[PDB]
Amino acid sequence: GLIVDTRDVEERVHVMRKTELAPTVAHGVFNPEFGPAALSNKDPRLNEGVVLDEVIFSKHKGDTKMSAEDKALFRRCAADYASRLHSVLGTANAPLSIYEAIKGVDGLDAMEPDTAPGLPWALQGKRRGALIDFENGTVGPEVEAALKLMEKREYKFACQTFLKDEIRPMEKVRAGKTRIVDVLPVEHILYTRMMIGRFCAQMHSNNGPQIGSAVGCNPDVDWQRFGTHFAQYRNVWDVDYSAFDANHCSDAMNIMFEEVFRTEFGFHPNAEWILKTLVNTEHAYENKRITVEGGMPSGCSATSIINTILNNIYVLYALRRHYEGVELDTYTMISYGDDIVVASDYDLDFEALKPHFKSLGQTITPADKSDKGFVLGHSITDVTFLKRHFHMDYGTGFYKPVMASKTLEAILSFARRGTIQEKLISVAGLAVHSGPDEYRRLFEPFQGLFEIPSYRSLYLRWVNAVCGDAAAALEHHHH
Repeated sequence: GLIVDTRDVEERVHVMRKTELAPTVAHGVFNPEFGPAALSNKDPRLNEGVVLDEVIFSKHKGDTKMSAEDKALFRRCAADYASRLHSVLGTANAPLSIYEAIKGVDGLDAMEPDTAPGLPWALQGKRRGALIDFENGTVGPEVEAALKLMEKREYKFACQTFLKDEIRPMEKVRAGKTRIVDVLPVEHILYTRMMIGRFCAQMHSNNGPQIGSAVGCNPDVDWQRFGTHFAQYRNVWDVDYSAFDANHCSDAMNIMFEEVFRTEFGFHPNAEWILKTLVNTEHAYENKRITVEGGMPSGCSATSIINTILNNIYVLYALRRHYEGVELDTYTMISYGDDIVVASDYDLDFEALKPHFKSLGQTITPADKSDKGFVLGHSITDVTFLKRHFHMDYGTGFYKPVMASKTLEAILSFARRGTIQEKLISVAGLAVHSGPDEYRRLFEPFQGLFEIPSYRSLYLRWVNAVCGDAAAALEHHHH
């Protein structure tokens, strides 16, 4: 995005905090090159010259204004992707009720009852529960008033810059590269969910290469589906972006919103409007208010869905800008936010696509980080997606999502106080795919102190999750 204005104000929105993360028993064993992100300028791990607010906004290095010809191309690509999308999903995209937006629906999780409420509620000392009844799914007079402003397109707001309390590579930590969550007002998240929540639910339920989206997928179940699909193609590429969310130009955002969320596809006219409020945003950090044009606010309502949609359009756009006769069946892909896997039987020159992605303000590089750059001949078993490899399970012959052991070691080395038992059960689900020996090694430091699921139990759970018929078939014959 482009920072167009920075000003100081009287009201201080508090940003600096103390980490809730602490080292676990595993930290001493694995000694990972990872640690909690700096949540304060006084953090002694920070490098000399690091000003935390300046580093977090350093990703905003302009809003790429596309040429008239390129915007016309982009719109055709957005409309072509939207056509595919709504053909698969249907047009049942009318607003959710207030109750449904709060409580959720099939394919859409309920709103968080006690997360940050955003501004100006944070300054007034009001929590989310003071504004919204999450049990009964009703809203108070303050939220009611705000919803009316959104109905009339008169609503204005500021984003609250929240430092993301998480583990990062130490090189990133010391450089002050703490990631942020742009906390929008709870009523804005509510209205966004009202306007596009039904669409988001359908996106989740129909995830796959046909719509090019892995949002709402279950890697345990879906790696078999994704792996078998991409295995059919001659070439497979996995692509890395740099600051994907920040570098979405206003042209691309506006055109996408205009073509995907049309009233003719069942949306209320304010679906486009509420999404367009994300383009030019004011961000509050302490006494500073920073106005940014372009870029997607990070960690907001439908951020993954929006980023995924743009990713699909970008690929179609880039290929059509370089080659003639490119259509949606020229290639296949699946995306989750900035993460992407692309495949084709054509020997597509992804190195040649670099300048075409640059015309969108995006910088693409191979995930392998090899010399020269992108190359042909790679397969599904070479790529990473959602930090997971596509490996073949010897026992079943199904694909399974395998995470790198260093990633798992880093995850296990830290935890929020009072959440370790819950985290270990969750991480055990990730680690089972590494095999019995690696599974045992990873959880050895926790044995005795916590309940660790048996490898056997999680393996059997997974076999049924991937293929119930296979699980049933294994019981046909007497041992």
